[PDB]
Amino acid sequence: EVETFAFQAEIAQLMSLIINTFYSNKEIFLRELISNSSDALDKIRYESLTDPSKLDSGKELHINLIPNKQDRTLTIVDTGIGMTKADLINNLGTIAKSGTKAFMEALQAGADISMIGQFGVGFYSAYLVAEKVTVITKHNDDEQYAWESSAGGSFTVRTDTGEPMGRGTKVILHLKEDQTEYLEERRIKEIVKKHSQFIGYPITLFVEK
Ligand SMILES: CN1CCN(S(=O)(=O)c2ccccc2-c2ccc3nc(N)nc(C(=O)N4Cc5ccccc5C4)c3c2)CC1
Repeated sequence: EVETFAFQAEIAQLMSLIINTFYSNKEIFLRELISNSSDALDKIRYESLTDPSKLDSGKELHINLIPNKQDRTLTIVDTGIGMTKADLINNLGTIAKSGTKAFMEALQAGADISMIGQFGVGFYSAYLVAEKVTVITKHNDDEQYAWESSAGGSFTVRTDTGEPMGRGTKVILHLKEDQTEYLEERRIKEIVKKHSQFIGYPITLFVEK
């Protein structure tokens, strides 16, 4: 049902440094997940040019940001390309490996954490604000999958037999107790305007009631 896997040692190291380093500019995680979402949105927009059948699983290309005070989650939804089980288990780790090691070196050298994006590993910035990250994803040529990790060296991958999303990805951030500021409407807006005002898809913030 659920499979557990170790992260690439370097991604594990990176994650450990994200959690155990005193860094007050935690807001960067949102620019990174939106930029990832945008990248994944570009991929499907492009694949669809060659083959328009790739939008049968959803024609709209957008990012939604959903804060939820009750569950204390900030969910970043996108209708991008989404991930295969292969991407979740093998590809993502392998493609992050070199960027992770460069980032590790940059940090020891003196580089700021905000620099993580430039090494293609901005996703793991989620762990500055999240105690657990749950990613639901669905790619046209694969089933829906739930990827979950609270760091500590491992992640789990399972078929998500919940509500089907069509195509795309939800990164569900189980925010730390001290990091609920990212659930505030005015705060999400501030970060989006300041960091990623140049994303070529509509970013809708869902107002909680
Ligand atoms: C810098 N990144 C370069 C690569 N991509 S990509 O081109 O889309 C891509 C190319 C190959 C294989 C897959 C993807 C792909 C597709 C859709 C994606 N959608 C979202 N929302 N996020 C990501 C993402 O980067 N991560 C990182 C990560 C790490 C652990 C667990 C989960 C995740 C999710 C996505 C990645 C995203 C931008």
